[PDB]
Amino acid sequence: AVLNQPSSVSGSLGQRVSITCSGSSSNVGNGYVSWYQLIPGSAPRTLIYGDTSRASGVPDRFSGSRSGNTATLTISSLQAEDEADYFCASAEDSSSNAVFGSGTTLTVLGQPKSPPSVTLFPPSTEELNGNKATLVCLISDFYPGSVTVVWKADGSTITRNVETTRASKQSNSKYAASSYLSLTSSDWKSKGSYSCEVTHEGSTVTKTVKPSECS
Amino acid sequence: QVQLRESGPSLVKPSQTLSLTCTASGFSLSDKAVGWVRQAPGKALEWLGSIDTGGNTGYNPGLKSRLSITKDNSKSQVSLSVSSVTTEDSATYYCTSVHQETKKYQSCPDGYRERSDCSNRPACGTSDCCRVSVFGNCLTTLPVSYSYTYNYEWHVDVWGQGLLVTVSSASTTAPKVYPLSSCSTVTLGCLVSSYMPEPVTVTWNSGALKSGVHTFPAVLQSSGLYSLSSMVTVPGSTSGQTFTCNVAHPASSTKVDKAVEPK
Ligand SMILES: [K+]
Repeated sequence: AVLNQPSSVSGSLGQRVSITCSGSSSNVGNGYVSWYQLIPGSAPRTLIYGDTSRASGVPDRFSGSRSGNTATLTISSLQAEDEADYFCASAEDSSSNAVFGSGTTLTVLGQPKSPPSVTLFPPSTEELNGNKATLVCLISDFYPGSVTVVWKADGSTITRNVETTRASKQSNSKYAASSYLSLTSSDWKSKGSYSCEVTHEGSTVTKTVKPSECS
Repeated sequence: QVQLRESGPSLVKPSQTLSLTCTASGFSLSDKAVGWVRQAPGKALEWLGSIDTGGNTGYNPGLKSRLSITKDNSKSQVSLSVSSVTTEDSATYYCTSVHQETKKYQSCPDGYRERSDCSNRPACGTSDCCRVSVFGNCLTTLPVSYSYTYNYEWHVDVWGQGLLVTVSSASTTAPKVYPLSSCSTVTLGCLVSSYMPEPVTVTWNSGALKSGVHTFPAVLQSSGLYSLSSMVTVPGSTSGQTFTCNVAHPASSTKVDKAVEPK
């Protein structure tokens, strides 16, 4: 089984936020639900066990409850550092068999919007000596955490040999991504300019490099 | 608390067996089990299985046929094996210390009454639960046995730090490291190109330069190899200085300190 959680939940700072976890009599209805907090780059952290008991080090603003086949994790006063994924869990049919919830992403509202900074690096001489050319488009300090990237050369859109990462949270709570255009040294030299156009919340920031004018 | 440390290959080929080990050190009379949980990128946490002091194992029913969990007391180690892996088995694998308890209950179902609560004997032979009449007294006929119910308790008490395992046909490959320079503030970078498996480490100036450094998560290219970049912004005042990007890729025994210069 998989426990039913809402995919997402949002709240503003200081608010009360709740995340439900609905299952069957054979899992949640068994009366020993646990909850885990997952933040990227960290191991999971146990928050609640046995429906209602807080694990060690867990702030009082976290509490759990259960009503029949639905458990609830409540944060009574939402804080910035509560942004995370939350998973419920329960034993099923056996104490050594655990089923998890589908997980809930909790967004804390009110983070200021921020446009991306973009740096576009041309291929290095050393790489070109190897007959390869990678153009590196580095995108940082944006929020919310989604961009779309378009590559161009002499006004034509490029799709082949482009790979773009997902957006990942930086230490300052804004987001970063990068996009790579992998060309041969010959292809690199064969265009007048290449551009990385990064669109974010309707606004586009463009950087350009010109082979004939690059060192 | 119990100390958990995962070990094993970070890279395995499809159809091979993934073998991991955990050393679990702590109170020798601990009644926690040691279990394995994984999370594949973009997916939920997933239970694999556990083993306890008594040697009792339990598994995710859906995965059981592919899993084997054993222990070796002499090495303080619990082992996990996942057979015939595919890329679906790429995940962070966590060793965990697990609470596991079972509580069993017996009750008499509705319309019946525990025989000891009846008055006259023999209330309904020697059966567990006598039938209750409309008037609300015990009847001798058609008694039932107890309904038995079990309440299962599971939770993770301690999480290991996890081990990322990638299942790929790509072989271990050392990166090529290239200096990046643009065409009052200068921005320098290093490209760590085409390596396998993760991770690599990048510092600047042998660790001395930390401020203004941004190292980006890796991209996976169609070749099946990773690339990542790091960049640093420094005051144009310091342009006369020498800058280096220190790259290490332990998997391929690669260690490079790359000089990076404005063009
Ligand atoms: K023990």
